[PDB]
Amino acid sequence: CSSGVRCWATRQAMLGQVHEVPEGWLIFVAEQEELYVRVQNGFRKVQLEARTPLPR
Amino acid sequence: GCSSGVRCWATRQAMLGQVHEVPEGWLIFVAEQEELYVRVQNGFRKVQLEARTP
Amino acid sequence: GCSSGVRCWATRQAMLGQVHEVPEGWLIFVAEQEELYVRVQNGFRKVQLEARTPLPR
Repeated sequence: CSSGVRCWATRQAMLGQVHEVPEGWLIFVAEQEELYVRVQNGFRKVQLEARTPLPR
Repeated sequence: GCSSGVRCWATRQAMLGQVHEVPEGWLIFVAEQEELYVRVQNGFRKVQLEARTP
Repeated sequence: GCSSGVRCWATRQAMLGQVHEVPEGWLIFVAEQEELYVRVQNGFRKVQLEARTPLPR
């Protein structure tokens, strides 16, 4: 398999295409600034610390 | 001028047979275990993931 | 409708010198302290990583 990172502005525009995304791809949604990984039969949210202006 | 990416393998043993050739800074996905790692110098950092969402 | 990716730097100082050219939604790896961030608008969200191990743990 192959992989990469796909991006969407809104949770809506994304969930309209999450079906299209192959397993092992990462998914970013700007609305909530969240990151997911596509797995078999679902998706798993990556745990992120809160936004900061500095790389902490 | 450094770009990496995400690489995926179906099983952990398939990944281990090829990971010597993965540079530091790449992400590694192992599908069978649904595990995601950052490849670092001679090692791995596991990414913390939440439970599967349908 | 966009695509991103993963960019890497050896040091945090070199990364910050370039981060204005990194769009929101890209991932940033820094070899200094082996950190991984999601680039967000004018900032960062640090990925939660477990401590490095020699074997995928």
